[PDB]
Amino acid sequence: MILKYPYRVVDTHEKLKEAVTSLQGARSIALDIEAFCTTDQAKQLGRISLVQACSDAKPVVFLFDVLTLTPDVFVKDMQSLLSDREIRKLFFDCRRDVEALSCQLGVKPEGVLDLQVFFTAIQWKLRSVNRRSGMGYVLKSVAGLTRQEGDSAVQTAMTLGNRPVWDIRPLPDHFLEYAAGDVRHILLLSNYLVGNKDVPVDVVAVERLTAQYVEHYAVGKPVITEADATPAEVNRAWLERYIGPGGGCHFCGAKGHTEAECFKKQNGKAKCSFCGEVGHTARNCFKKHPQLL
Ligand SMILES: [Zn+2]
Ligand SMILES: [Zn+2]
Repeated sequence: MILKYPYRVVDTHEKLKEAVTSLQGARSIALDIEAFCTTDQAKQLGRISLVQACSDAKPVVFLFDVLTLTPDVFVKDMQSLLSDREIRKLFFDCRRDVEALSCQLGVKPEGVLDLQVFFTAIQWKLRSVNRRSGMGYVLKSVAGLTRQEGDSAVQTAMTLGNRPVWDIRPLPDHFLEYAAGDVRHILLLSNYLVGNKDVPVDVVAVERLTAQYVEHYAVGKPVITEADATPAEVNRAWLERYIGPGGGCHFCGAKGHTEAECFKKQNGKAKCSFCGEVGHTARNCFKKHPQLL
């Protein structure tokens, strides 16, 4: 259902006020950004072009045209809901987005939850894995969904990065569709990760871990020293402090997998040489030895 939310372009002051009114009623708001491609293709996001929002208060994806509205008009109406710690702001890897909000818009969001960090926290608690996984892998592992990929032309342009890409006005439909996709996926993901008994990590602990990332990356200037040893992982000391010791396989003792994934466990089960069933040996097989039925 969330996957079918339509988008609405917010590029006037009137539309901005209506969107803010909707978002103020939410408990959670999924957030994302489209920025100008940079010729350097540097860590810091380029000029903010869109901010995207999808909340649990209304079936819609808001595409805020910051370029058109201007950051000053956008921030003035969005600042308080972004600073409102009672409204959860959901991100999938918030690091560069937070830095762009701080540097370009002058705002530090409060009440952030990073769902990519959430998935890694689970991988840490269960397997001592601190790797960050991409959106497609997380959607499949958590929700079972195969992510529809963005328009390949939009993706090619961004990978080339020899032009801004997102400066074009009006935006073509497949650019707007591309821009709306991830915040749908983020709100959908929060349904599986937040308020779920079967998730082996407290949401509050991932809120505290995420807050370390917001504090590190919202400092009003470009971040030089990264929080993580490589871009594709989560600081191990932060995981130990907020999530706890890393886990491992209860069956063989190794880190990196769980007992449900353990090859030694499955391969070590008795397998009947006579009928092939797992769980009993041929000596105990009723089919081979009817004198046992
Ligand atoms: Zn094992
Ligand atoms: Zn048998």
